[PDB]
Amino acid sequence: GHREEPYLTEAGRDAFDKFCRLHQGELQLLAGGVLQAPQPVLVKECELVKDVLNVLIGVVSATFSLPESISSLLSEVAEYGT
Amino acid sequence: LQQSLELKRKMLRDKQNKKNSGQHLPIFPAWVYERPALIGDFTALPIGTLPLASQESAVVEDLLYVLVGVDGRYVSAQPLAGRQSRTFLVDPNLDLSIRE
Repeated sequence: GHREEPYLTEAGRDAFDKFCRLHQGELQLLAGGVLQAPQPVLVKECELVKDVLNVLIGVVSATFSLPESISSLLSEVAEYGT
Repeated sequence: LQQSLELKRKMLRDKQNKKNSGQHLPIFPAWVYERPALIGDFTALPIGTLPLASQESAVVEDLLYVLVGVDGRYVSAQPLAGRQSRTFLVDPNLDLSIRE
């Protein structure tokens, strides 16, 4: 064997990162280079959730003082605590 | 603790002159007033560079000392020892999640 070589539809934690990096770079070219969002993920999942848990206390955190589509996800979950 | 020694004596003289049915009112000794050792509120490192799951234990132990007036380890008791209150200073390099 060698395998039937898994598609982009199947594999989703390494090809997912590859696609995320690629569409991020494509959008940055389509604007020109004045957008600039590195890292398809980062910091982690749990760290950002604990950050948002501290946002609901109504005080400072590590990303506020109180893909790249994470900010659209992050705004409604921070605006609960604001 | 030192500044109060004046006000006490002027107030005592006011009541000593007034008393005509007696003389000689008593006082408590000077070390009741002067010493910051009879009250509850009388080497180090930056706490921020420590790992997080040791920082929580260290800061909690320090704070429990701090509440009862005893000076901390990574919380320094700022200088006073006159009137009422006192202030304490935790390090501003402590991790944000703990610090808030």
